[PDB]
Amino acid sequence: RVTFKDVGGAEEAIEELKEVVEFLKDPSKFNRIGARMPKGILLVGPPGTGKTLLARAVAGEANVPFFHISGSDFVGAARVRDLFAQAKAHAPSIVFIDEIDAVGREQTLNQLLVEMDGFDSKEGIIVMAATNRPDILDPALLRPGRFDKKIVVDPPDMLGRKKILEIHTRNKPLAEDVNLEIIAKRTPGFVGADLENLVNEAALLAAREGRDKITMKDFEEAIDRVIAGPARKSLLISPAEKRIIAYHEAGHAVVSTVVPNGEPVHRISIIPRGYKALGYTLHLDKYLVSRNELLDKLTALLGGRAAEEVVFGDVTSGAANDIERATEIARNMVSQLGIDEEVKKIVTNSYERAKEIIRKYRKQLDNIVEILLEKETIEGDELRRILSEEF
Amino acid sequence: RVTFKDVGGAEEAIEELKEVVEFLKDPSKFNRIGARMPKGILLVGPPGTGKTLLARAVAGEANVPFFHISGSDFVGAARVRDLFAQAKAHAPSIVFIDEIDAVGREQTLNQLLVEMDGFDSKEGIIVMAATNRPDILDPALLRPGRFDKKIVVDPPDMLGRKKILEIHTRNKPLAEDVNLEIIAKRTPGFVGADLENLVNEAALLAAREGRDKITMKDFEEAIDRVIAGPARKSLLISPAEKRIIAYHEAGHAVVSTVVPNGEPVHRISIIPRGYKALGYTLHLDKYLVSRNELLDKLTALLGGRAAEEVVFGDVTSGAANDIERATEIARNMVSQLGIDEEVKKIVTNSYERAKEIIRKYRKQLDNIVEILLEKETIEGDELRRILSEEF
Ligand SMILES: Nc1ncnc2c1ncn2[C@@H]1O[C@H](COP(=O)(O)OP(=O)(O)OP(=O)(O)O)[C@@H](O)[C@H]1O
Ligand SMILES: Nc1ncnc2c1ncn2[C@@H]1O[C@H](COP(=O)(O)OP(=O)(O)OP(=O)(O)O)[C@@H](O)[C@H]1O
Ligand SMILES: [Mg+2]
Ligand SMILES: [Mg+2]
Ligand SMILES: [Zn+2]
Ligand SMILES: [Zn+2]
Repeated sequence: RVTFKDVGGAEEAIEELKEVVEFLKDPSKFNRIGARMPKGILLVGPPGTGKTLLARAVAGEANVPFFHISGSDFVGAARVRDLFAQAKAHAPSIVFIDEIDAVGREQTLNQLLVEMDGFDSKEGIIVMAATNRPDILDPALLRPGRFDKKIVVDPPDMLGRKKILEIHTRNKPLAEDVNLEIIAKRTPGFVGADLENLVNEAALLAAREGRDKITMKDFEEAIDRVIAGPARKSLLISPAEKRIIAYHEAGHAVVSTVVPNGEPVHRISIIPRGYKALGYTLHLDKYLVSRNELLDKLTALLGGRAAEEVVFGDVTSGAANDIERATEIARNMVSQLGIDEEVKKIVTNSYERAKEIIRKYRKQLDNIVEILLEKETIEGDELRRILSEEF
Repeated sequence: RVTFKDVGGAEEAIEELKEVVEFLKDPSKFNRIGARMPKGILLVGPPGTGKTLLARAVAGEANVPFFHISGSDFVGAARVRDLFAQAKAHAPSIVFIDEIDAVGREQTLNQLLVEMDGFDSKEGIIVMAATNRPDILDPALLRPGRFDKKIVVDPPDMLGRKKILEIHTRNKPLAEDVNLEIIAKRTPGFVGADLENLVNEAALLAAREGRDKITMKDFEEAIDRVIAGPARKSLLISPAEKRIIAYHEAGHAVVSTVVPNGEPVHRISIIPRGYKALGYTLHLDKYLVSRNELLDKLTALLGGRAAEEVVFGDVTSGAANDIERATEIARNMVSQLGIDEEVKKIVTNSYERAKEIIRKYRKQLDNIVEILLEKETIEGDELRRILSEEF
């Protein structure tokens, strides 16, 4: 049995799931005013971030049964039928499906659609699923009444990684020289699954020497063992890669602050945070189409690529995604504001515009990167103040 | 079962459909004087405006059966045959087809044309269809005797949005501080489908806290949830976009009032209202062709584009449609009143003429925009009076 005390660095996701817990505890409070709940919820994120652990914590916060099946184990139609029959016999319950993209061969899919339409939501039943490849799902699953809510689960930041280390060392004897805050600063790019395996390695080092406490030297030796060798499990960002990433993020923020139509900036970080930054489209944005605001949007979208070329003469895979999105926007502009030759010149002009801004404001770019390399994240209150002294 | 009491902001469309209700209740009153009814009717409008709901309200006002099929589900010929056979067995009835542009692959289309020609209109049978892409329909469907009547369904205005909110809150308990008139003023650009989803969101906020009434704070928090995030459904016009739109509409009205041949102005609004304003040609205008009236028509058609350039130095997608229509008119002028070099200079001269009027009457332009930004619409009685004090 697990609850929300076993989860670290997922504050925003836990905030959206509070409504589901209230519904499962007493459905009648929703029915008496006509509030209608969704039938399916989708969790999307990279592997090892704790999507299976979040679903089990919902069923623990409310004492309800938990029926589950894995989509990688696929007689298939008969198994789906049995799963939904059990959930109906116990009114408030949860149905969970893992690796849904594997199963959604055509007889099994049809049975699931039939089962989704054939149960009553007012009884207190809800279905959950998880995946890390949301863009290959069948469009029939996402139609209204089947799977209409989505929640994003992100990799942790420095304060999130420290919380996960504390959760998994509360039953282990530690020496007095252990500083979990220093250990967190040395593992950017780790996820919760990597951090849980690191604690086991440090305990094996102590046990093999007969000691009864884990020291600070054990933790530092375990980091090197999990990132190299014939048996490696984890990747981390090196100091050289950290510098190139910092310049890419600061290039976006500098260009936005200079163009008149640019949007406000609220956060800069080394770890990706949104669904766009994670590479998802989610099968998905202004009422009015104007020439001046579309050109300022193109210039700011190329700010990361322009800082890489003026400082390093290189190009990364993130900058290649940016150049692809820009071409799509320019193509739609030509067909609405008044062919391939025209699209190519629009993108070229915006790229030249961004490089002049980077050159003219090179001093402010350097100052921001230095702060980022030591803090790893700048938030709204501090970011707003910092941007004032510069510029 | 639904009737005309479940529909808001569609007064003009409901006025045209009253004839259809009388015909279905007693066909003999039309036959005894030789009045001949159309065989098909077409509803055209943006998605979510309630075209499917209007058809079901016609079949409820008169107690007649309602046979329907969706064109996005396309054996096809056999299904069309069955649908029309059922309708004949019950004399006064309705046949409805949704997403007709999807189905109108060639065997299905031929069967529909055969069925349209093979039923007797005097029995009390009529066919209805709906679409939001009227300009890609096959020309064979629109010939006389098949689909010869069209009705336009528009997005709602401020008073229309207030009526839809009242329809969907008549079974819900509301607090005493709720003011549906203030909520309507804060959602320009919403349609009836967006407004129905907003009421469900405000009820979920109240239920998750255990309360038994919906307060004014719930409604204001629901607006922010539906316009942003990984799960967004609606778009609204922002205060910055509102100002640019107001100047475009007032530029047309000012130029018309000054040129001697300009047409009278009856209405100005922020929401589009006609079929021309919605971007439809409808496969469709004076008996006499004169030089002076054609030049005054060109100058007034460029008044919206001229106000954008003199006040903001920008250009929108609506102004690009205007410049395209102007070129077509000038091209036809050259071939009738006495080549590409000639057309280009005619359009350039008219554009220069309109900019001088905007500069010379800048004071009256500003006064009209201020009233529009607070009322959102000026009608004939008030508009006529207002235009008198100015000028
Ligand atoms: N935030 C977290 N706090 C604590 N443990 C975590 C967290 N995230 C992941 N873990 C650990 O990750 C291990 C496995 O990850 P889990 O299966 O829960 O995630 P997942 O995203 O569903 O992964 P996968 O795609 O591999 O199935 C669990 O044992 C749990 O200990
Ligand atoms: N004027 C209105 N009054 C009340 N409800 C409305 C109105 N217009 C739309 N709706 C709501 O819109 C919802 C769906 O829209 P509907 O299918 O009737 O319109 P449509 O134009 O045919 O849409 P679509 O293109 O999506 O099929 C209905 O549940 C109805 O509640
Ligand atoms: Mg797992
Ligand atoms: Mg519909
Ligand atoms: Zn980038
Ligand atoms: Zn115009």
